[PDB]
Amino acid sequence: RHVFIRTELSFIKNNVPCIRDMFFIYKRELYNICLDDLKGEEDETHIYVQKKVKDSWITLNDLFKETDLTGRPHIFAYVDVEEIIILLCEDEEFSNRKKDMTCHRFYSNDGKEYNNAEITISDYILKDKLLSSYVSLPLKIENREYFLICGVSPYKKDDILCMASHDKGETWGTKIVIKYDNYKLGVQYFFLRPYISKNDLSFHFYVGVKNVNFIECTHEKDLEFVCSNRDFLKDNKVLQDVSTLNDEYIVSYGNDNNFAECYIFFNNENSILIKPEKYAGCYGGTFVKIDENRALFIYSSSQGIYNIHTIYYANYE
Amino acid sequence: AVTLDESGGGLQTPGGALSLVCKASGFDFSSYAMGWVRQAPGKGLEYVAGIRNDGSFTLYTPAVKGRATISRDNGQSTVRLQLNNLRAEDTATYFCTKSADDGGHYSDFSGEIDAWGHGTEVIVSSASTKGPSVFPLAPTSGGTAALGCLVKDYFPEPVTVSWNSGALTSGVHTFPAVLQSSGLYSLSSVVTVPSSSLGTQTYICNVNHKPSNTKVDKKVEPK
Amino acid sequence: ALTQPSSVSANPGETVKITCSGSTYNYGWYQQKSPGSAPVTVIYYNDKRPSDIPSRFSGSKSGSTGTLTITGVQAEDEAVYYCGNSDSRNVAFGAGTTLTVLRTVAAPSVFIFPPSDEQLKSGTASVVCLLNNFYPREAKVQWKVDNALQSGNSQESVTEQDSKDSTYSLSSTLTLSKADYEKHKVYACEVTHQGLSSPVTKSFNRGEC
Ligand SMILES: [Ca+2]
Ligand SMILES: [Ca+2]
Repeated sequence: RHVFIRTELSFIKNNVPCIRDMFFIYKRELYNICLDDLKGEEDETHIYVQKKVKDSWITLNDLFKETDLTGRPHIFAYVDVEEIIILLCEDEEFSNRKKDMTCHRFYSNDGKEYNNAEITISDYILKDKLLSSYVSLPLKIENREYFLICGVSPYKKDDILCMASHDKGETWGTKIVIKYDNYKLGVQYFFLRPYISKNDLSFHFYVGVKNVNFIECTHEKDLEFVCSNRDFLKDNKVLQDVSTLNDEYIVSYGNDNNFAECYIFFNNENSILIKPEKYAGCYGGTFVKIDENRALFIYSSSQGIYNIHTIYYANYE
Repeated sequence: AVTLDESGGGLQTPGGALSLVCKASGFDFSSYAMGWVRQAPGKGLEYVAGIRNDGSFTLYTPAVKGRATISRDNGQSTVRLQLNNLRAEDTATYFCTKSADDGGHYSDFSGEIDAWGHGTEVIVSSASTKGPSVFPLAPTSGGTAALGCLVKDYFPEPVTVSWNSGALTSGVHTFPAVLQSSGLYSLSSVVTVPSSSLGTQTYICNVNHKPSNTKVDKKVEPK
Repeated sequence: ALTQPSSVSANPGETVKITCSGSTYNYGWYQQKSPGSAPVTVIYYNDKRPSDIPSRFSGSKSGSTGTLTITGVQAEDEAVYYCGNSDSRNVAFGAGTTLTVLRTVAAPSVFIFPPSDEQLKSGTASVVCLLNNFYPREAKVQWKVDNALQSGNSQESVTEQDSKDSTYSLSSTLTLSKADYEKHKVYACEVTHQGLSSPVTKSFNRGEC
């Protein structure tokens, strides 16, 4: 009866050629955990915490220089009310996987200075699982908040498996079981990241080209969750990303797997078109939820240039 | 039984290049980070170059940065160190080393080494190779007598000295060579024999200088 | 930098502690009894001991310091130890800490060797002095030609400390021209050491015997 949609395109420059970006909202502001690992005679590996200011990315800290890691780690960032918890884990090759996992933890309560200490998850739960980096937040389960590190099986029991920490990332002793009955043999999962919205657990992952899949989980008992596929398939459109605005899903799509244009659907009703022809596509377009009625759609059309679409959506019946 | 056999070292031309090779065995080569450590004359240990288990990460000391390449063949269980544009500062004993980890952390390279090679001397010099001159050290009396060999004016290191073709073992002392002002090394090997066994037993030192291909056996006899 | 003491001394039976600082990461401890002679890992990964190393050797790490502990130190442990670790994303080793385990003082038996005829016909002359099975390593060899104190014409060298009895042996070499050798008659080697009450002089007269 009353629907409002407002979109704003903007451009942010970046002096660092990040291999991968990792956006996060802290105190209503945009940040990025930038991995800089460009191969060269004088190029070193860095992991920068950056902050979007005006039309630029401001480099604040380099977390890698405070660690002992030689190469690219798995980054798991957990954001609370005013806290930031970043873990840089050693990417151990499947064949040469040792029984314990060494991570370098970082804690901050201002978004400026970080305490750092190396941690070791002894006899860790995800030895037989593949990990992928993501930004996340607390999940409340038995009147208790947990950070989650989830892995996936490569290709009979527990394809998805999570490690949890109720002490702000100090110890990863807790084991959260995930029951996905539509698991398949002969297929592989990739880039599995949990999507947490209003204390509901969901997962965004690739299946394989690779196709995005989205599952919705419900808490069964103890630390077990039962998940089922959430169909977002659209004919002549390729599923890209899922987020929630106004207690409803907002879903992004590509025209084909080349991503000349991107479509954003609101509650599977209204849609907006993202055409990357103002300056070259929308590959890797990712949602960044700011609040219940505000969110961002970010992609990098060219090297160092960030197209940030700011989306406002509401129903005022 | 982990074994790290080093090769490809010795006398090198200043400005030229070297190719050290460490053939490993007795462990799963593909799992661990390997590296080279060197020790200059009278100096301590300096880490030269390191390489991840899968060869996807390398590291180099500033003194070799720009003129070095550490590579590995997990299929042949080998680690190679190339050192281009050699300097007199690279004259040292080089050691192949095995780390107790994959090399995913910098402390794996020099804080987790669990196997050391015997070492290979590398001399970066423009001097010519010279065979030694072996002189006897004749056995002055008590219950025990000392006799020996003086291995003088050779270059470069090393020299191997045995007694009676490996038969004589206890009481032998091969002293570390000294570098003379001439730029040539001089060494001595002594052995303590019974004061009675003089004149009855024959004592011969077997000196072998592999760089000049000189093998000299010298019969030390008293008077 | 990685920092460890230059030296540490101990009496046999005591507990020894060598500390290395500068890194918050994994410490390694390497024993080398002789330069050029390959190190032996005593402890690696802070506190891991290879099976073939004696149980007296232990490792520890507190804060940004690693400590090597030898409980009931033996005479054989006298060696230079190097710590290994990363130093701000740089692979590194400390300067070495030379440990000395004070076993009983043993005085050297001294031998003197005249130059061979073979060397003399060649043109040079080398008189050798041998100091055998002594402790501690520290000794002074003084050469005298016709009672005249020689200087700048000799070089000495010590063997690796014996694995079994923990003694040393030193070889000093006096080099003279064949002409200078034949000018003088009495060649002496004077040995000053802790074990001895007074310098032992071993000598010979050229052409004798
Ligand atoms: Ca590792
Ligand atoms: Ca390690």
